[PDB]
Order: sequence, then C-alpha cells, then structure tokens
Amino acid sequence: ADMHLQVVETMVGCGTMKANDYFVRNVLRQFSWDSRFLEVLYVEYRRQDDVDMWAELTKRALVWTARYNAPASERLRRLIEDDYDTIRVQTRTFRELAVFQFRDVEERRHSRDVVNELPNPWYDYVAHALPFPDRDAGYPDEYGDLGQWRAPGGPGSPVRGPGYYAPPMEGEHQRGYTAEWRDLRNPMRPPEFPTPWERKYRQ
Amino acid sequence: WRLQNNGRALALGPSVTIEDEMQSRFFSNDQFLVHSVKEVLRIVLQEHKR
Amino acid sequence: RQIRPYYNLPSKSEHGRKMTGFLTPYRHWMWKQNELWRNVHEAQFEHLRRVYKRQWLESFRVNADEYIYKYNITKAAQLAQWECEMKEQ
Amino acid sequence: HDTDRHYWRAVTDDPRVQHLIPLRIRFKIFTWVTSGWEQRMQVVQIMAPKDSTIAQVKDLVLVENQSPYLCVSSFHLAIDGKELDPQKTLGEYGVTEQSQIDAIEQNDHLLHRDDERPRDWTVDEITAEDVKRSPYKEMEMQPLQNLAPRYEARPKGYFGRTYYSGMKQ
Amino acid sequence: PTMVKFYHDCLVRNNRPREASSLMRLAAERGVHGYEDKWEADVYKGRPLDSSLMLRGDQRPLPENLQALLEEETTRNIEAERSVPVPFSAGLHATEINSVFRPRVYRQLWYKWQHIANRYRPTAALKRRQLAPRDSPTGIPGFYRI
Amino acid sequence: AASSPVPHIISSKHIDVPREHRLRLLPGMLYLLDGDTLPEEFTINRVLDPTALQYYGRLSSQIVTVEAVRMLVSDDLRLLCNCITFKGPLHLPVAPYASLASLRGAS
Amino acid sequence: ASLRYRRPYWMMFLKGVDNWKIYTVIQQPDHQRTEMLYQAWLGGLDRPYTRPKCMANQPLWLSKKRHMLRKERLDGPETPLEKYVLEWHKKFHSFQGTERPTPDDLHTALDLVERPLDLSYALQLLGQCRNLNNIRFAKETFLVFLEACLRVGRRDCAEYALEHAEPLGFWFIDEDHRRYLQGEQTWYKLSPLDNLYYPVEENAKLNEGRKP
Amino acid sequence: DIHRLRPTSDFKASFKDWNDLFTCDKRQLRVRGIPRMTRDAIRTAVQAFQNGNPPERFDTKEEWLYYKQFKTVDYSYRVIPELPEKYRPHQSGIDQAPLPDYREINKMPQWAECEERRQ
Amino acid sequence: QQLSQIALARCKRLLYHPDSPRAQVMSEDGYIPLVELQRHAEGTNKAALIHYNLGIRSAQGMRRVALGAQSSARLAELVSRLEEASARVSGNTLVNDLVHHLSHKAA
Amino acid sequence: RADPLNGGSSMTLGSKGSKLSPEPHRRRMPWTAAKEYVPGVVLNARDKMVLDGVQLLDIESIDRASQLDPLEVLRAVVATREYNISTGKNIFQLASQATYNGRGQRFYRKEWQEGTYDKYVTLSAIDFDRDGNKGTAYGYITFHGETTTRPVQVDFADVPGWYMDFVEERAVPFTGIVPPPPSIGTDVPVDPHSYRLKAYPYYDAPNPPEFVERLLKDRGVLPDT
Amino acid sequence: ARAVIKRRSPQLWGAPGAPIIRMRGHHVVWKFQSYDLVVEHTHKRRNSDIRLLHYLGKHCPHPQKSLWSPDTPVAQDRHLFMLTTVDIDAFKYWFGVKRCRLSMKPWALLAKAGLLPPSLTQNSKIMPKPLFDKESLMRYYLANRKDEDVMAREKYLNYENSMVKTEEERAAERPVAPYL
Amino acid sequence: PSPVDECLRGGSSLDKRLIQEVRERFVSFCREYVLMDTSGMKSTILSTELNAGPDYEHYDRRLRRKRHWLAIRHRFEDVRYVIWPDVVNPSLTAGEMLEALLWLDAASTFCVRKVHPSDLGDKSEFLPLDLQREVEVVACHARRDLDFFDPSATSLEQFTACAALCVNHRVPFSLFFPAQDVCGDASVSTGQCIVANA
Amino acid sequence: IPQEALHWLLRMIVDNFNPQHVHYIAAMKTLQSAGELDMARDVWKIMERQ
RNA sequence: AAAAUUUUAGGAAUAGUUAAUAAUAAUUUAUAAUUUUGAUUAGAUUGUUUUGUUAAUGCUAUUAGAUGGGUGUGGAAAAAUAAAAAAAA
Repeated sequence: ADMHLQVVETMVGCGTMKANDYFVRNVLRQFSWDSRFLEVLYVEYRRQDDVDMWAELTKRALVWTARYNAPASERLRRLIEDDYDTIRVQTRTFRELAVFQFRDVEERRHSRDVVNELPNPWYDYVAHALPFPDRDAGYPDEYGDLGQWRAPGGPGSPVRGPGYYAPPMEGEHQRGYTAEWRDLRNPMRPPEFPTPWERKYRQ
Repeated sequence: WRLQNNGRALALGPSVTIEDEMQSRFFSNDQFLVHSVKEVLRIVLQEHKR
Repeated sequence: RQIRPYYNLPSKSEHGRKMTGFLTPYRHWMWKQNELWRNVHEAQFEHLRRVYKRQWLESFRVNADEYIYKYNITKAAQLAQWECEMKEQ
Repeated sequence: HDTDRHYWRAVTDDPRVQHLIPLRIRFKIFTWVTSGWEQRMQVVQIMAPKDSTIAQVKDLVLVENQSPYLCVSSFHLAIDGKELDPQKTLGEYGVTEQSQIDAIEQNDHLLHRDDERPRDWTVDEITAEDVKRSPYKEMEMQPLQNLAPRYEARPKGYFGRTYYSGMKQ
Repeated sequence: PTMVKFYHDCLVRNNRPREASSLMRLAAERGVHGYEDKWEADVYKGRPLDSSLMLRGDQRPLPENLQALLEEETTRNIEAERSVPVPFSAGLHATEINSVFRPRVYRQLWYKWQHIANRYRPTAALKRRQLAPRDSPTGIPGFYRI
Repeated sequence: AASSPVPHIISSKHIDVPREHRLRLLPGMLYLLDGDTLPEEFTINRVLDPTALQYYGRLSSQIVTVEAVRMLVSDDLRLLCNCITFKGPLHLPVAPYASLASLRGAS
Repeated sequence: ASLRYRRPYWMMFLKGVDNWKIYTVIQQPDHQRTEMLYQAWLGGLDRPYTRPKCMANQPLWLSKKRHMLRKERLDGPETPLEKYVLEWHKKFHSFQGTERPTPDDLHTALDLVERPLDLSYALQLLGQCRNLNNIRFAKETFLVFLEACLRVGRRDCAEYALEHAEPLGFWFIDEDHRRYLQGEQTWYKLSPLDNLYYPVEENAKLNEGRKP
Repeated sequence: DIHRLRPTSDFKASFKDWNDLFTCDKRQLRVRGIPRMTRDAIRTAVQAFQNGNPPERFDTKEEWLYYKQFKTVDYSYRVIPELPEKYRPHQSGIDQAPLPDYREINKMPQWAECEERRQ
Repeated sequence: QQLSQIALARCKRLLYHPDSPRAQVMSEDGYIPLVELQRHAEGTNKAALIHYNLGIRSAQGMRRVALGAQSSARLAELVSRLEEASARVSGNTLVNDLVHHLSHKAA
Repeated sequence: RADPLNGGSSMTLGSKGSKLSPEPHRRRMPWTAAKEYVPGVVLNARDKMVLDGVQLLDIESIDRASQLDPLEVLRAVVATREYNISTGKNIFQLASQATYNGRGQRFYRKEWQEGTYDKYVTLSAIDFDRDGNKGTAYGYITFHGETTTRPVQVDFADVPGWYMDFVEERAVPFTGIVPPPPSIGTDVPVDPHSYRLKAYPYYDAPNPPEFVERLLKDRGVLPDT
Repeated sequence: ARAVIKRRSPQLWGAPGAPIIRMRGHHVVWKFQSYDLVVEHTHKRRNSDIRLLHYLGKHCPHPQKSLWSPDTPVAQDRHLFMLTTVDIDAFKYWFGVKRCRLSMKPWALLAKAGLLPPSLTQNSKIMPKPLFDKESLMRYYLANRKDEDVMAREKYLNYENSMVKTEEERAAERPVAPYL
Repeated sequence: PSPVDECLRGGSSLDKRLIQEVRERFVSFCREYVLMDTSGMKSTILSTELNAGPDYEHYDRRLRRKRHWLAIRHRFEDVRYVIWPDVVNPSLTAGEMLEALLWLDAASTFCVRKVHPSDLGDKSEFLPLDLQREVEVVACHARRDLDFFDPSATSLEQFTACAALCVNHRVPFSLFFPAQDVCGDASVSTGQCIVANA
Repeated sequence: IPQEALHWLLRMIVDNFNPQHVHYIAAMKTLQSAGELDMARDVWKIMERQ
C-alpha cells in the first residue's frame, strides 16, 4: 500500500486531478489503507472548482473511512476542521466535543486557581506498591505460647516450634529452635537482622 | 460491504513493503559485509535525520 | 434499569407484555442529552483509572529497585558466610 | 500443549543445529517493457544443508517460491547449461554459494506438489500453523499481541488491614 | 396390585398398549385396591389380534400400489427412529431406570403372607435423630443402605 | 487476469489427465478457454434458478456479461465442474501483457 | 424471560403445540401408554407407536401419511367442477407443499361452472388464489370470471366484482366489459367466430342478421 | 402509582397541597401512616421530579396480573402451563375419533336449492 | 501411480501432523450419533443443535492417529523400497525424517 | 470485543450499553447477534374488525352443505384482502403486484428514509412460498450511496410496512440478472447536484427546537403552566 | 441461568462476575452498625473459605466528637467527626490495573477523601442537567483547540510515563573518561 | 447350561426345523460369548481358589467367561456334525453354515487362554479350535451352489471372511469355487485364487 | 504500556527468580521497539546490578 | 493434581478389585492390590490452635461448607428457594 501512497502523493503534488480516481480504482477496495491517503486526497480535493464538490468529496471520503475499516487520523481531522467555515464538515463526535468543553474549562480554571495548585499526597502518588513491608514491624513470632499446644501451627501459622520445650531436634532444626528462630518476646534485643546490617544496629 | 482478511489467507494486499532476505545470522561473510555497508549507511542516514 | 415511559409504542397483545419497548423520536433525542452528561463523568473516571494504573505501576519500579539493591547486598553477604562455614566443616 | 519439553533448557544442543549453505538459484523471467517482453533474471535464496541432493534442493526451492508466477511449471536445475543429476550430492558437483546455477522451466503444467511437509520442520517436530515465512526469514523475536497480560488477583495470605505475618503458606 | 403394577410396566416397556389398557380395565372391574380409577376406554374395539392398518373412520385406504409404498416408508421410518440411541441412559428403558428392588426384610420389617413381592420401604420412613438422640445408636443397622 | 499474466489460466482444449487420476488431480483446478466447449464424460445441468443466477450480477455487469452457467456432474457423481460462458469484450481495460489479452474471445 | 432452563433444550423456540408440558413427562410408563393409545386413536399405523423422544409435534412422515389418509369432505362429485375442486385440493393443498396455482388453472376452474354451487366453489378457489397464493391473474381473468357468472346467471356477483376489482385482483377490466355491467351497452363482447354481440338474447335484440 | 404493592394513589388525602407533599421527609411520611413500600415510592417519585424526571412510567399492574395466572415460581415473565391428569380424548372416555355424516353434510344448501329452482 | 502417491501422502500426513484433527480416523460407515439425533428432533431453529457437547465429541471408532516405534521403523523400509535400488537412501527426506522422528521420540 | 460503546469504560455498568458488542456473546446463541429489528407485535397483528361481518370458510371445508352464496364469498374475499393489507404490505405482496416480481426496483421500510437515515434494497430475487405472502427475498442494500457487492437476504421481508415506487427502467426480465446499483464515489463519480450526502461518520443532526423546548420543560428549566 | 431464579438478589452476567467495591455491613442493629470497604465478586461467594478479594478499609457511620480540639485548633475543628480507614495503595491497584467496579455509596465516600470526583448520583437539586448543542460545542473546540504535540505529550505524561529524564540527567548518568 | 443343551435331548435329530433351531441357538450362544461385556472381568491367579472355584461373590468377574468358553467348546463337539454334516437335500443353506462357522471362528479366536491351577480340566481345552473340516464342508456346499459371491457390497465382506477362514484353517481357497475353474491346473494357492476371483 | 515490560522484568526479581538472557533480550527488544531507549538502558543496568 | 493429621470394653478378613498396555471404548499379560504399623463392613460421625477452665503443650466445646438420574442447557449444576450483593437510562 505504501507504493500506491507515494504514487497518490506525487499526483497530488504534481497537481493532476486524477489522484482520487487512481485511489478509487487501485487502492480503495483492494488494500488496507490508512488515512494518510486521505490526508493527501484532501489537498487534492481542496483545489476543486466547486466548493460543493470539495465538500461532497470530503464527506464521501469520511464515509469511505467508515465503510472500510480505516479510522480517520488526527491530522486528517484537523485538516478538515481548519476549513469548517467554508465547508461545514463536522469532524468531532457529539461526545468528544462535550468532554472537551467540560475538561478544558475545568483545567483552565484549575490552573488559574492558586489554592488547588497545592500538592495532594493522596492523589499524587502511590507509596510502597510492593507485596511486603519495607521494614520489620517485629512480627512474626516463630514460637508458640503457654496456652498453645499446636506447636508447628500448620498452614497459616508462622510458629515453628512449641513455646518452651520440644522433642529432641537435630542439625539445622536444633540450631534454629535453640538460637536462630524469631523470638519476638525477647526484652533485651529484638529479632536479629542479616549479617551486613546487624553490626551497624548493634548499639 | 467490504472485503476482510481471514486468518487463513492474506486477502487484502500488504499495507507495508518488506525485504525478502534471511536473518543476519544466516548470511555468508561477504553477504554480511554487504549487510554491514548497508547498515553503516543506515546509521549515517538516521544521524543525518537527527 | 430500562425505563418504559407511558408514551412509547404499546403492544396490543393480551398474551405477553402490554408495552413494547420502542420509543418516540423525541425520547431518542433526549436520551442522548442524558448520555452525554453521563459521558463527561466517564471521561474523568477512566482518566483517573489509567493515571492510578500508572502511579501503582511506577511506585513498584522505585520500591523494587531499593529492595533489589538491599537484597543483593544481603545475598552476597550470606553466600560469603555460607562459604566460610562450609570451609570450617 | 505436549511440545515434548518439560523443563527450562537455555542452550541449543547439537541435534537441532544444521550445517547449511546459502545457495542462489537463477530463474528465466520475462518483463514487459514499452516494446514488450524483455528477458530478465530472478533469484531465490535457499538454505540447503551441505549434504542435500540436487533433487532435495529443487524440492526446497519449490517451498520458498511464494511468487505465484515463478515456480509453476516443472523445471530442472543446471550449471552453465549442463543439467544436473537429481540424485547427485552437492559436494560431488562441488557447487558453492559462488556458483551460478539456473532453473530451466520446461513448459509442462500441473507441477505435483506436497505441502505435507511444513516449511518449519526441525527434528524437534514443532508445527506452527502459520507458514507465511520461512524460519530463516522470520525474526522469531517480536511482541506478541495475540494475548493479554494478567495480574495476580488471588492474595495468598494477606488480605487486609494489618500485615501481622501474612499467613505465609 | 403388585402383580398389576409389574405387568403393566412390563407391557409398556414392551410396547403393548392393547394389553396394558385391557389389564387396566380388568383391574378396575375386578376392584384391585390400587386400581379403581384407572379404567380407560378401549380404542381397539372390533380389531383382530393376528392375521393390519388402523383407520379413524374419516380416512380411506390409499390405492393399494401406493399404500404399499406408504407402509414401506412407515416401517423404515419407525425403525430409523427406534435405532438411534438415547444419551445419558444405559440402553435402559424409563420403566427400569432407577429401579432397584430388594425384598421386604431389607428395611427393618419381617414376613407377611399378603406381601408377595414387596419392595423394601423408602429410607425416608425413619430418621436417626427421630429414633435416638445424637451420639447414640438408633438400633437399626443396615437401614438407609441401597 | 485482466491486469496481470497468470501462468496456467489460458490453456488448450482440456486438461487431459487419466481417467483414474481425474478426481484426484482435477478438483480445485480452474482454467479459461476460448469458445464454449464442454468436457467429456459429464452430465450437464444448466442452472435456470434466479435465486442462483443473482450472484453473478456484479460479474455480469461490471466485468463481463455472462451468457450461461452450468454444472457438469461426473458420470460417477463424485466430481463437479462449474462452467460459465461469457460473451462480448471485458468492461474492464485489459493490459497488453495481461494473460487475458491472449484470449481471442475477450477484447 | 425465556424457557431455556424450564424445558428441555430440544423445545427451544417452540410454540403453539398442544401443551409443551406433556412431552417433558411422556417418558413415564403411564404417559407412554397414553401416547401409544393416542397414536392408535389417531390411526394410520399398523403397530404400536410413540412419538420420538426429542420431538413434540408429530413427525413429518407421520403427518404426511395421516394427511394422505384423510377422507375428503365431499365424497362423490356430481359435476366436473366438483371433480376439479377435488383435484385442486389434491394438487395445491397436498401437504407442506411448494407448487402454487396459476391463472390458467384458475381459468379452467372457472370455465367448468354448470351450477351456482359450482360457481361458489370457483369463487372460493378465486379467493384462495388471491389471498393465500399472491399470484397475478391474467388479462382475460375477468373475462372468464364474467362468463362463468353469466352462464349460471348471477349478474350481481360480476357487478360486485367490478365494484371491488382492485381488491379482487382484477388489474385489467376491459372497457366493454365494464360498460356492459355498469348499464348501457347491453352486450359485453362481439363473437369473432360468430359475429354476435353477446349475450345472445341481446344479439337477437339488436343484430337480426347473422354473419360468419 | 404504577405498582400493585405501592398504591400511592390511595393517599391523595394524606397531604394538604403540592408543597406539603414535596416538603415532607421520610420521617413525617411514616408518621402520617403510610406503608413502607408506598412511602419509598412516594419519596423516590418526588426526588425524581426534583432531579428532573417526572413520574412518567408504564403501569405494570395489568401485565403482572396476566402473568400471575401461571405457575412461575420466581414470578418471572415466562409462561408455565398446567398439565391435567387426563389430556387426551380416549383418556377422557371418548372411545374413538368422531365420524362425520357424509350424506348429511353433502346436501345442497338452501340458497343453492332456491336458485336452482329459479333456473 | 495413484495408489503409491496417496500412500506416501498419507505417510507424510501422519508423520508431519501427528494427532492433528486432519490426522484423525473413523470407522467406515461410521455412526455419527449427532446427525441421527438432529434428524429426529423438533428443531424449530435449525441452528441450536441438540446434544451438542456430546454429539460433537462422539463418533464410532474415532481416534487420533500418529506413528509409533514399530510403524515408523516399518514405514522407513517400505518407503525406501518403493524407490528403485539405484537411488540413494540417504537423500530421501522421508526415510531421514522417519528416522529422526524415531530418534527424537525415543530420546 | 470488537466494538465497545465507549472504549473500556465500566463506570456504572450502563456505560457499555444494553449489548456489550455486535457479535453474538456466545458461539451457541447465533440469533443474539446485533441487528436492526421491527415491532412484530403491532405489525403482524392485523385488524380483525374488518373480518367482522363476513363468514370465512376453512380451506378444508370442501363440502357442499357448508358453502356460501357467490356474493357472500366475494365479500369474504374483499374483507380478507383488506384484512391482510390493514397493517401494511409485505415485500412479497408488493412483488406479486410488480411486473417482474419487482426485480430491479428498490424497496424500503418507512423509517429507512426518515431524518438522517437513507437506505433501501434493490431487489434481486423473490421465492414465494405456497402462501404467497411469505417466502424469501434478496437484494443489494444501499446505505447513503454505498452499496453491497453481492445480493443478501432481506430481513423482515415478511413483516408489513414495506414500500415501493415502480419505474419501468429498473425492471429486469427473468432472462437477465439485476446489476448491482453503483456505489456513489467508487463506481460512479460524486456530483453534489445528483446525490448530496445527508450524513457521514462524524455528523450529528442539529437539535430540534421543539425537542429542546420539551426537554427543558421536563427538566424544569422552563415555566410550563 | 437457574430454572428458578434467586428472586430477591438478581444480578448481571452470571457468577462470579467482575470484582466490585461494595460497602459491606454487619448483621447488627443500626445502633452499632459499621461498614467495611471490601473488594469482592459481583455474585457474593458464600461457599469458599475466601469470601472477599481484598479488605480496603472500614467506615463508621456514626459521627464522633472532636477529641483533638485543643491541639492547634484550626477552623471548625470542633464539628463532629466521621471516622474511616482506607487502603489507598490497594484501592489504586484494584481501580487502575484490575479495572474493578465501584458502587455509588463507596464512590461518594471516596470523593470525600480527594481520591475520586463526586459521584454521578451526587447531583445538586438546584442546577438542572446541561443541554448540548453540536454547533456551540464545535465553535468552542475550534476557538480553543490544543495543538497536536502538546496534547500528545500531556497524554503520554498522564498515562504512559512520568519519569522522563532531562538532558542534564542523561549527561549525569552518562559514563565518564575511563569508560570501564 | 445353554439352549442348545435343551435342543439336544437325544431326540430324532433328523428334523429340518430342529436343525435350524439348533443352528440359530448355537450362533446366538457364540455371538453372546464374542460380544460379551468384559468390563469388570479379571483373571488373576488367586491362591485362595485352589480347592474351589472363584468365590460366589466373584462368579461373574472371574468364572463366567471361562465357563462360557468351555461350554462353547463342549457344545461344538456335540453340534458340529449336525450343523456342518460331513460330505457324502441339505437342511441348511451355505450362507447359514458360513455365518455359524464365522461366529464359531470368532469365539475360537477370542478363546480364554489363562489356565489357573484351580482348573480340573485339560490345558489343551484353553486353546483355539480347529475348523478345517467344517470349512471344507462349507466349501463343498458353496461350490455346489452358484452365485455365492455376487457383486453385492456385503459379498465383499463374505469373500474376505471366506478367504480368511481358508487361509487360517489350511484348506485350499479354490474349493469355494466351481471345479471348472480348477480343471487343467495342478495347484493354485489361496492368494492366486484371491487375486483371480477378487 | 511499555513500562509494563520493565515492571514484569522486575517482578521476576522480586519473586526470587533469576531472569535469563532471553528475558533480558526480550525486554530490551520490546522497549526499543516502543522507543523507550532510557528504559532499555535501565534494563541493562538491572542486569548488571544482578 | 499430591503430602499430613480421626473415633468404638468385649479386634478380622476385604474386592465391578493392583500394575503393565499399539487398548479413546483393555476379549490381553502378571508370582497383582487393601489389612494386625488395625483394613473392609457395622456403630458414632461436617470438619473446626476460635468455646469454657487451669499455675498448666491438660481437660473441654463448636453450624464454614459439601451433595453421580429434574431439563445435557451453560463458561461452570450450584437450579423449585429467595434481610435485598441494585441487576445493562
């Protein structure tokens, strides 16, 4: 399709009034054409002797954009808008123009207002979109309690062993239960951080 | 009303021209030398445009 | 739900619904006036929807970077300590 | 979905690696100039394995002839006019990429074809339905729009007001 | 009444409206207790048992060379409709789907001369919490079991 | 065919494949010929149904006026040939190189 | 709402059946016996029969057979028009049929009138041919209809048809026919083969000389 | 008043005037002695009028009464028929299909006889 | 010629599209109960097919087909034998493919 | 889906419309696909006060004792014809009248021509059932000049409310084939004096003053009484 | 899709449907009733052990007197207080990336926090709804239309990206002389 | 016990109608074995059943098929000379004899093979039967009748099945065709007869 | 939006996954095709920091 | 999909059965499978660190649910009742 596009653009620039005929015969129904074709054909149309011929050609081009699934681009729409006085070819939707009206007036009013220019932490940003806290709130407590018999706790419980005494444990399990597991009721030190940042919080 | 393009056949004519060549890894040494000259010209072009 | 005004096409049927569901061309026109007033509300709603999408999607980038930095320090230190313990064993 | 690999292997092992040479095959084509029917030349890039036979090379050329005009009648491969034996290996003819080889199209018709072999057939027996481009031409690394990115809508252990422990596991 | 029920169901399963209707009329006339409102008209009055085609009286037989074609078509259509298998069955007629029968004794009952073929009573007759409090045996082992 | 030379669309009398390979190789095949002559060993059924002929209206008007449409059923009733006879010159401009310009019946 | 979930799926878009609830329970033994006895009551079968499980209305073959095995209300035609009416209902009312009548068939129906009862039959056929089968009458349709009316002697019928011709489908009523029925010109045609202004009582009135 | 269980039209005498109707809140509306549903209907209609929607809606009482004569368990807008115990003629005692009297029904009508006499 | 061509084409179909819908088989005069069910149904709308989720699945003697170890091994010899003894079995592109299919599936 | 009403906008669950997309929302409910429909309750229901005062006869009432006077049967015919035409005309009822069954002429429904909406079907084929009022019709849809390329079946061809304006030029014999009417701009050039386009994919009709007055009175902006 | 529908709680588009912010209550007399902003399915799940998708916060519908009056008294700090806890990060996650639905009561509650605009149903009884005219709207749009690049860049900043580096920051990040 | 058992009551077997009755009952018994629903059937050597049959509760899953096969073999020993009488008007048609032979052959092909220690019978009783003599009898009765193999579609299946029986049971396939086809020829194999008369 | 490619690359890290060279290549390719060259360099820096 | 945690004063046998299979829909092959480390059946019987009590890893208590023959429809049977979760203006 780009080859036909350059052909059409060359015709329009050269000023022959057959670019539209070539577009209809060669690239309209047989190709998946963007609206740059029409951005060129609109300049081609604008040179028509009859203002009504210009307008009708524009409207037919829009109907082509609808029938063949090629949306009208913003540049094409603005090109057609810039001639709204001579040809009254509407180019913006009855919803789009209403939202433009309301949003634009609101935005100019908001910018010209001074108080509402102040920052708002609730609407400005999100803080800590991560799944886990960025610091240790102390929890969990990996030790049971005196009234608790369910020592390992099972699926959802963080407790890993009974509160005070347990059966004999071996290797890493004994090491963890004796020393390394989180003991959250300790009154002298809180649970201990990894190696590089325990030293700098020792005191 | 219009002529569509089913998943089976490209039935509307391409919307962009493409080059009929292998990938850069399947070229010969001299073929990739031609490709190298082409690509340095392409970079000259993009820098001129920039 | 869909409003059935008293003055749309009535179905003169005694074996079903007594009012059809079509509408006078005036009801077609006024419905747009209500549709548009609703659309200006939808513009800001969707706008904020996408803006909040972006805000959450960006705050993740900042937080994950700091987490990645600290966690990589943690990982290097832990691996070194583990190697020392393995050497002793 | 039984693609026959059930683990992540980031390497490419030997069986999928093939030794191949980039041959060019010349074709006798006629172009219409103002006078009429000027003779011209058309080429097709083929990646034939080093050990392939000339019949296999011809059959491969049948497969990259996307052009509806080029490979339509039975043809034979030749070197500077001397026709090639279809059951002769490339090495026995000494043909290399710098070898001018022509395809003379005998004016028969109804060239018997068998698309039963997918254009992208490796030992791994993958069959991508779209055969619009050869594997040697496909980039194979591009954004896939026929899908939707899905976020995690199922909280694991933490659902609400206070993250005590997160009910991990 | 049990015999009448079983035989009527068998005749309906075997596509015998004549015998089923005659049995219903016979049971209604003899006054078997379950069947005294089941008397129904005889739609085969003045018809033979063994040697044709049934006509309403406002119908005439087609010319014989054509009646033969029609009966040939009708037997073929009837057998074609009969052949197709009905899904979510097991080749089981509706009269024998969900059709478990065990004797009278199987649900907490004993012999009686007049109950010749007595299907065990529905399990809904007795409730556990109606027979004994919670966490206590109801003294009816085997009940509630098919 | 009016604007490009397509290879095997204009041909001789008829593709003469063996009677045993006819139904294997022939179906899906298409070709144009000069003058109305029908293949061998076929039963001809000329479609007269307006509901079926309405579908060539854009072919009959904007491309070529269609004389006739016929369905040729093999004697074994296993293969079928839709054959359409057109009259007159093309309503489309035909290129000098287009394979259809090599047809006496057209142009 | 929709009955998609209140009745089996083979009854979707079903309307106008006896009581679509019957065929949800026909599977019971009692309702199956009722169905077979009902088929025997309807007649047309030599063996016990039940409607197919996934069908509510009678099967097409069975309905065609029972329509063929239906004795016509007449049971003895006295006149060729009675025989032709029996043939008309045989041909254009057979069962779920396709062939429409035609103006020439209507002409044959109208030209076999000998009794005013026959003309009543022919007018019923005309009504069916104008309303049920929206076929254009021919140009001479009104000619044959007027002749059928006069040969049996009912001028009021033809006058009423002229009064309501467009609704009757008489798109072409000849000027002479219209003029005769609306008063003057007591003749309505000139016999080409006989050279007489019909009706013959009117020809004997005006034209006293016969010519070939 | 559109609903059979919201008889707003029964309380025309419960308000003194237009402004009395439009100013009374839910509490005073209940105090005047109005059912819950009628109260809510009146309040919602008044508020819709305030927002600019006049009380212009189709009275559904006749539709719902037509649909109430069937056995829709959920009071939906289906139509569920009733299947009586006996639904066939032979079952209702009718021995066999009626036979028409062809001689009786094939007699020349009186208009036909009179006109045939006339000829 | 026709028989050999179709046999080789079937071999290629079963080799290059194993278990594919185009490589399925069915009992000859196979009983497709969906068609029979549709024929004997009160179909008011002839688009809502009854018993769809089962009828579309079920058909007599319907299977997915593919080459096993024994089939591939025997078909290799038979394909090579269909060729003349003078031909190079190395350059056949179907014996090689069958051998690689065996090796890949065994691995 | 292909055609969201307002993009992806789920503010109130009415923002999507009363139909989320034109395509059917299930592969097993093809009849739910979005299309233009007509009020069959009112259109198909003829007025029976015309058949009042005439004794119709069953088609099976072929017996002689139950047949009516010739004048009575003629009155029944007239009453039945007026009953059928009471609500409107079928495309088939118009085609039967037409010379070549209407082939070539353009049929339209009443609202296909009302403000901003311009559409009609150039007939291409009719197949009448035994009941000539029913059947199947085909044609080329023309929408604001743009026309289909092939004939498609006309929906609601049975429902009354169709119109036709005969012209001898368009009629085609059963020998010939209706030529598809040209697409304005594609097949034939555009000429403002011949066909001037009423609307186009970004045009919305101006607000009627009576409608704005009515809506303002409803809203309460204007002092009604 | 049930033969007999749940007559008292009908819904749209079946179960479990899209997620939705509802303002769930408690089976308690109003005198103690309080609500909780929760994210859940359209068809409330009372089968699984997981009733809801996320717990956004809690609302107390009973005003509480300002216990904080003496602390730096600001304008009208003695008016009664309506207490609410809200999870803004999770709300933004579910609102933006998950495109969940929002009920009107929660929408009105959140409009008080500066997180959303006033609801569609929070309509002032005084101003009537607007009346739109295509010609006037077109005249306004043409009179003050933005330009293509500024419009596109505002859209890009709002939706696609907000951390776009300056030339100075690119130069700062750019590596230096040794290049190792 | 089988209905063939109740037919073979030591009565005057030389009755045409009794012969068709016996033939149809034996054919039905063989079809019942061949199309038997073997879903839950299990034959695993179980030590507990050494000095007894399979448990009463496991009669259907373990004993039924084996008993059916033994019954078929034993009733065959009694009925074969009645249905396919040796070659010296005949009571049964060649087609009926062929159908009975084919169903018997199918049962023999799908005989029971696993011999449990509990069995008191002979091991040889768990092996396929040999039907060479019956095939030869059917061959005599088929050659004596013309147009046995007609162009009818089912006749293709009959030809295939007949060739199968002849190949399996070591009997020349030529016997199924008139002796004039074999006159002047020393020996024609089943394959040659197939490729000639197929 | 193109940022989502970088977000999904970072979620691999946060989930204690080791992204592979193919993941890095895909992220860089997609971001470059979208025109986010600074984000592509950010992906490279993430790789290096890993 | 898997791992893992049950009860009975008078303690024993269980089975539409285990694995293999070119077997969708098993005519096949095997020295198969469950159980004294307490099975099967029968009896009791939703589970249930939430209840209560105590110095107590003891004793004690409990209602989240689920549901192979009623339409084969539906994305999914959860479908004969619905303090209401607002259900396309």
